Formats: sequence, C-alpha cells, structure tokens
Amino acid sequence: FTMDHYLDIRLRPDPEFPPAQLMSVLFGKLHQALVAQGGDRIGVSFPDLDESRSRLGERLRIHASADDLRALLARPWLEGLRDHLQFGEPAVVPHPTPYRQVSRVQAPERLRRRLMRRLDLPFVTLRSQSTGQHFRLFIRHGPLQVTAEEGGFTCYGLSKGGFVPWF
RNA sequence: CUGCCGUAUAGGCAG
Repeated sequence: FTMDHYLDIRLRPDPEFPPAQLMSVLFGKLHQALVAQGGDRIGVSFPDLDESRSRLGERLRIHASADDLRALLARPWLEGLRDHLQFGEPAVVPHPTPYRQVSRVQAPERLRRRLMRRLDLPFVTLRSQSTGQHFRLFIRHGPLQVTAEEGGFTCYGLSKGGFVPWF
C-alpha cells in the first residue's frame, strides 16, 4: 500500500460559521490545490463522520504517499484559512486498519430537459467556478474491508476506485 | 442547481 501517509486537519470552532460551511470552504480549497497538483493519488476521509446525523464531522483527513503529501502541503492552498484550522502532523498511518472508499454519490425536470434533446447523505456545499451555481456534493463512506484495491481518486480527493485506510 | 454518457424513462459521471 503506497498511500501510507496522512494529515489531519481540524476545524476550529467559530460562532460566525457552522462547521459544515467551514468544512465546505476547506474542501473547496483542497479541490483547487488538487487540480493544481494534477495527480490522482491523493484521497480524503472524514474520521469524525456521523452517518446517523449525515454530518461529515470536524475533521478532514488527507491520504497520500510521503512525497505526494509533502508536495501538496508545500503549496499555499491553505492561504487565508489557516486561522480556522488546527493541524495534526504529517504521519505514517496506523496499522492494521480496515479500508473503505469515500465516494461522491449522485441521484426530474433536468432529466426531462436532457431527454427531449435526446440522497440521505452528508455533503459539502460547493461552487462551480464558471457557472457560479452552488451545488451539494454528497459523500458516502463505503463498507469497511480488509485490504485496499488498486485505484485512483478524483480531483476532489474522492474515490475513483481507490481506497483509504480507516481509523 | 447545471450539464454529460446511455434507447433509458436502468445504471454511471462532470462542476
């Protein structure tokens, strides 16, 4: 398993902004840092996740190799967001751990539009750079399993087939 | 929210 490193980022509490909004901004920032990085070997997970209350939790975990993680952190992608963040230290993941894939999940009038011309899940609220439309990006943490499969990750850090250690 | 792939009105994706 080559993605044996991680970094924990904690949202600092803030009366002005609820955790969900803070996490969304954080996630959006990670997204732009990922498209700048250009690869598909960096994943995420939300270790404090509350499946029952469809809440992502106060924590974002970044998964990558020691080198991919290092490069990612060299970038000024957390510019103007640091004061809202608490940083764990880049570390080798514990072992053993189960593995799971964290994926974006998607599910009438739009389906009617395209046709003519022819989700109880936690989420982040994002912003399409060009259109300016705001959309909810629903995230699912899949069933735990013993080993990790080969696979990559979206530029949002979501599973494109790849798994991340869960702990 | 908007679009894409697909006969789909199944199932997949993109911001």
